[PDB]
Amino acid sequence: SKRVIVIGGALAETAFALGGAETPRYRLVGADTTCTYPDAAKRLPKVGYQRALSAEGLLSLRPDLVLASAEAGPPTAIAQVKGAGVTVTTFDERHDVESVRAKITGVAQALDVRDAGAALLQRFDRDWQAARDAVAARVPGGAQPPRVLFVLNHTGTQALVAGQRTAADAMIRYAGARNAMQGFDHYKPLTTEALAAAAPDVVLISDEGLAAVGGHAALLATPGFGATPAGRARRVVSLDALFLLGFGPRLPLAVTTLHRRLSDALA
Ligand code: HEM
Repeated sequence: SKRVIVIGGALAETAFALGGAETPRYRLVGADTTCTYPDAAKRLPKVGYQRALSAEGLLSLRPDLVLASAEAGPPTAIAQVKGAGVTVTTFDERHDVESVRAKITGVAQALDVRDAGAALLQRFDRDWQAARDAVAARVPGGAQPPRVLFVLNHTGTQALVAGQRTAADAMIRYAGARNAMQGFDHYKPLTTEALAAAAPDVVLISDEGLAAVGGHAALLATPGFGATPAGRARRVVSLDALFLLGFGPRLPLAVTTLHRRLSDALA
């Protein structure tokens, strides 16, 4: 009965896994375009994109409650939605396990399925221990931690690269590798010099980013890749964007999948 909109794919994932989607107290009525999992989230109508929201886009679905990533914005749109008397409950994006725990627990609370939350949390904590043990047992590539560059270019308009304090940086480290980009936070444009300075062994990119530019050959013919080990060896790994970067209940499997795929590419 209370109308809910979720902003941030991980939060929608959590909401659905928890059976919080269609209950007598809370109905999920919309989401942003990062909400692609599970299939029920695909079906929700969309308000826009997490980081380029319009207040009207959100408000046209008449929400009573918004569950929102701390990275949702711009800030004026979030503030306009609160100013419209809508409750907005915000979740941190600290890119660690505590962040996912707070999503599981916080979404359970906001949606009033606390018990399903405790069961998912417990199951998550055990999967996570299994993921960490599997990574600790083998450095991907068999030698030193490989240098991994993350390319962010979801729509193909502008290739960006990941520095520190990003989901990508955290995922790279969790998977037993090192971020080839060092010395700045967040994202900056991909340039020939940024590639040469980073000298990656592997290029990581989302499935969607890779397909937006036309595939592996288009990516590697980008000027500057030829001077990098990853470019000479044509080493490109891709995962679904939400799965890789979302910091949701599938974090353990994402970390293990990224670990496995880095190893395959390096052997
Ligand atoms: C100028 C355009 C865009 C910029 C600059 C951009 C920027 C970003 C950044 C900074 C992140 C977080 C990455 C990290 O922490 O490592 C991200 C995550 C993501 N973005 Fe975008 N983005 C753009 C467009 C899009 C569009 C159009 C979509 C989908 C239609 C998309 C889907 C995603 C997804 C699924 C994630 C990860 C999960 C999430 O954030 O909820 N982005 N984006």
